[PDB]
Amino acid sequence: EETRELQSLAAAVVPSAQTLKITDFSFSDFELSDLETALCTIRMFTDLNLVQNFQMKHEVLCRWILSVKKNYRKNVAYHNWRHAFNTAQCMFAALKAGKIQNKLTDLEILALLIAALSHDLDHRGVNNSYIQRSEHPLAQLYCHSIMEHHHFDQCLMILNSPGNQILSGLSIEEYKTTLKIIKQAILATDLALYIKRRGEFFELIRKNQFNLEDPHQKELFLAMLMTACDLSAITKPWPIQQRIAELVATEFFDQGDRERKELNIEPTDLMNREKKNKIPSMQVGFIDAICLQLYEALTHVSEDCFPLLDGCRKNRQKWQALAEQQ
Ligand SMILES: COc1ccc(-c2oc3c(CCC(C)C)c(O)cc(O)c3c(=O)c2O[C@@H]2O[C@@H](C)[C@H](O)[C@@H](O)[C@H]2O)cc1
Ligand SMILES: [Mg+2]
Ligand SMILES: [Zn+2]
Repeated sequence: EETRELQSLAAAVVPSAQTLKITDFSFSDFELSDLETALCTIRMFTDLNLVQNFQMKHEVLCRWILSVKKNYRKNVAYHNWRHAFNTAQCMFAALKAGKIQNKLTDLEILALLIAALSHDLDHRGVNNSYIQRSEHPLAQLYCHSIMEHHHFDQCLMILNSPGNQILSGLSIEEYKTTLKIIKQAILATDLALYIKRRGEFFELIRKNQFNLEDPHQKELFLAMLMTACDLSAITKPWPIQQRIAELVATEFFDQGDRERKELNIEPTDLMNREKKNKIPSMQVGFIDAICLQLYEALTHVSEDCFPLLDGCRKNRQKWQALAEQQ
């Protein structure tokens, strides 16, 4: 049944953040049941003071979380509920352990958590923005569909569904503002927009010009933070990192098989199952081109986010070792 879920969740005792280990950057969701990931999510909203400050009724928050989880597809190897959940957990860790919570307003935090959980809702296993030839230093290409996505639209649909209105406690103006931030946060998770706007952020950081209170720069930082959390699987302790990387590869190969049948074209190497041997070199190219500079830059705003950079570095070394073939 579909309510046996709400029934169990609404009545369950929500363990502390410490007990749930959600404050750790090295957090793993693998050992948790779906119910436990929902409890972890309730704790995130609670410890960031969102339930209290925004007058969220318990049953409403529970129904919303379940609705979000239900709208992801378990048959998609990587971009599913566990990815969204991990993205939100990383956001929680960055806000708490990284001390980013005091740098932002409660409305921004509310928007970020909702965005983290909802950003990949319109994912059917079709990756429309990625890097081709990452293993080729001088020939890497960033590709993206000419058409756009409806991730925000799905997020809005759930937020406005009867019984799921976790934003009903906001004022008319607060509601409008918050929706704008959520939309921008979700759009920011598209690699295309990240690649497009990161230069400005890196330059500000390099020149010690980053100003939290400049609205334009605040927006830019929130977009960068979203990407940092979205890509955080790449920073986990090696064994966790590799398990997640296998999922990403599986999804990519499944896409290549599908586009082969639907478009009669051979997939780029990234989505070609027969090119598995090249994975380590591809992982290294991706980390160098997209991840390392972002995690380095984040440490300049939040020194305590160092674990993300540290993990990214360690994993690059291990992937590189494999590329050279141990
Ligand atoms: C385990 O943590 C990971 C995080 C991201 C990735 C990842 O790898 C990539 C690799 C490495 C080779 C592989 C066989 C994986 C490429 O060669 C080219 C890419 O564009 C990506 C990529 O976009 C990507 O990011 C993931 O997919 C992209 C599509 C998403 O936008 C992003 O959020 C994330 O989920 C892999 C592992
Ligand atoms: Mg995605
Ligand atoms: Zn994502």
